[PDB]
Amino acid sequence: MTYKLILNGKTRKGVLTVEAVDAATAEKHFKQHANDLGVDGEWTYDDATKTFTVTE
Ligand SMILES: [Cl-]
Ligand SMILES: [Cl-]
Ligand SMILES: [Zn+2]
Ligand SMILES: [Zn+2]
Repeated sequence: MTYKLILNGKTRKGVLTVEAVDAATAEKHFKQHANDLGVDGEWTYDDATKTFTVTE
């Protein structure tokens, strides 16, 4: 499925997407992104939209 990441960092904002066999495979992908972009935040997920948000 296609998942989405909303990055609500203080200094760095974005929306990323990735296709993954399951949410966890997708989420590990997106956490690596947030880590490499230096965005650390609280994580939440919305199932209906398949969209994670990282909030700094
Ligand atoms: Cl798919
Ligand atoms: Cl991506
Ligand atoms: Zn898929
Ligand atoms: Zn990616």
